[PDB]
Amino acid sequence: AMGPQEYTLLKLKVLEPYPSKLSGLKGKNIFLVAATLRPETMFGQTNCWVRPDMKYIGFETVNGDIFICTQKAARNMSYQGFTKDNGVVPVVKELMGEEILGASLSAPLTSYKVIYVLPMLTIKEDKGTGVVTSVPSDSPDDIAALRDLKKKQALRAKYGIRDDMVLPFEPVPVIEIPGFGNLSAVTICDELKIQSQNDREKLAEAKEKIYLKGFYEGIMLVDGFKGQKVQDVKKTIQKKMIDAGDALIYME
Amino acid sequence: AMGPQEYTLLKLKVLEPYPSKLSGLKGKNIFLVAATLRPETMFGQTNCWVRPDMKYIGFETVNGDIFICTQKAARNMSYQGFTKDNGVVPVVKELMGEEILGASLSAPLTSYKVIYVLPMLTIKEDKGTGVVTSVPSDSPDDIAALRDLKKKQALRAKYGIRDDMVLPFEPVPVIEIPGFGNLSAVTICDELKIQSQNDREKLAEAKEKIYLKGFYEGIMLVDGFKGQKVQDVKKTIQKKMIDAGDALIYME
Repeated sequence: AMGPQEYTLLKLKVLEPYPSKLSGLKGKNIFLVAATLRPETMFGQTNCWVRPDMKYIGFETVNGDIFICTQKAARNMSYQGFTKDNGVVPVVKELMGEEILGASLSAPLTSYKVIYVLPMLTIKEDKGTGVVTSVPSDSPDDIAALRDLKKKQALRAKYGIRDDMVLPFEPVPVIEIPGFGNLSAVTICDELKIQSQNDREKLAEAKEKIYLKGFYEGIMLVDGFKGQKVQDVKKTIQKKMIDAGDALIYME
Repeated sequence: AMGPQEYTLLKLKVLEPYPSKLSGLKGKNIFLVAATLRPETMFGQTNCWVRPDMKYIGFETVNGDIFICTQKAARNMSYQGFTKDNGVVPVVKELMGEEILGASLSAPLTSYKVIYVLPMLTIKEDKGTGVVTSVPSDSPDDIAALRDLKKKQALRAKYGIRDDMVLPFEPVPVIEIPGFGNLSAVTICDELKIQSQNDREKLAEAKEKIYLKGFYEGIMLVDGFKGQKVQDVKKTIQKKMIDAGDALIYME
């Protein structure tokens, strides 16, 4: 089987007003950084995910921009040209999930010109950058989570998150997949009747259906390429974000 | 994170003399079928892996060729165009690991014009096709395994396997990676002092080092492209095998 795998690493730009732990980095370009295998779906981003317990790090890259992700992810990045010297992570700030919750972000492609950082209680430091992408139109973990917050008020107030940052945000139709249509993620977790993020094995069965069918049988709804096979299009969307300086190839 | 991932599925052609469970399929084109993320290394194949307990299946594909892999893998394949009708796996033969152990194979690229199927005691039906690739020059699980047969002469005689099929098969240098050279897989499991296949967490730490370094810092030794970055070359080796009808894109 071997490794590593090719992922697309999006650059989500932390927008002024910065949160208070990043005050010392004002003036510098900061990006939260998240990986995905499905960049075609990235037109319908609603938010970010970050885990309150989990330790994050800000570190400076080859070109002075500074990324935020786990220190484990950074290390991996240092060994593939991301940093000025190989295997050298210049850490600029230690962090926590809480400490960047609610930060404003301009994420690429998405029609929402500004999206916010939201909490997710179970992110694993095993795979990934620790910052997770959110397209709930097509990813069943993401509606589960989004709904979950939209349901419970006290559970947002714990972390100090505004109605501004969650309620007005609707899944954006990106891909028409034959069986389930537009909000295909949404419409199966209804069929499967999922309540929480913590219905892990019901979610598993969701992902089973819609991930491959979406890729192989999906059809694109967004301007610039309507009626295009997800399959045929994905690579050319990846290259837009890279050529536009919005994403990088990340190997893991 | 999302899914599915892009793998390269090699087609390993079962060569006459067929094993006895496949006698009824004589005349037809049969391929054992295995996935990988590192097709550049596939020039240095020594064998196959199959698991005696595990149930396999032969099933017929769109073009009448018949693949051998797990019924679980086949299902996944049927939903991405591999079979004449979507989600319909015409099973031609049920099978077992034992029942194809020792079969002769002509696998693509590799300099060994004929390689054989060998046993591996712990393959998981979780990921993959159940039939696993073997390049022990650059994959640390493969020398661990392969070595374990060579030394245990009696315990390879468990599933009736001729010296012919093992002792003459040497890891073929494919990639020069700076720290460890040619047989870079080999030379770290020496450093880490691994004895069996069942040193799983020592192997883990092996894989840690050489997989990414090999990809990002590797350099190609094979004819047609010596002195070429693994990185830059991989995709163009994938397309050879596909264009030459020897491998397919497999999503999982």
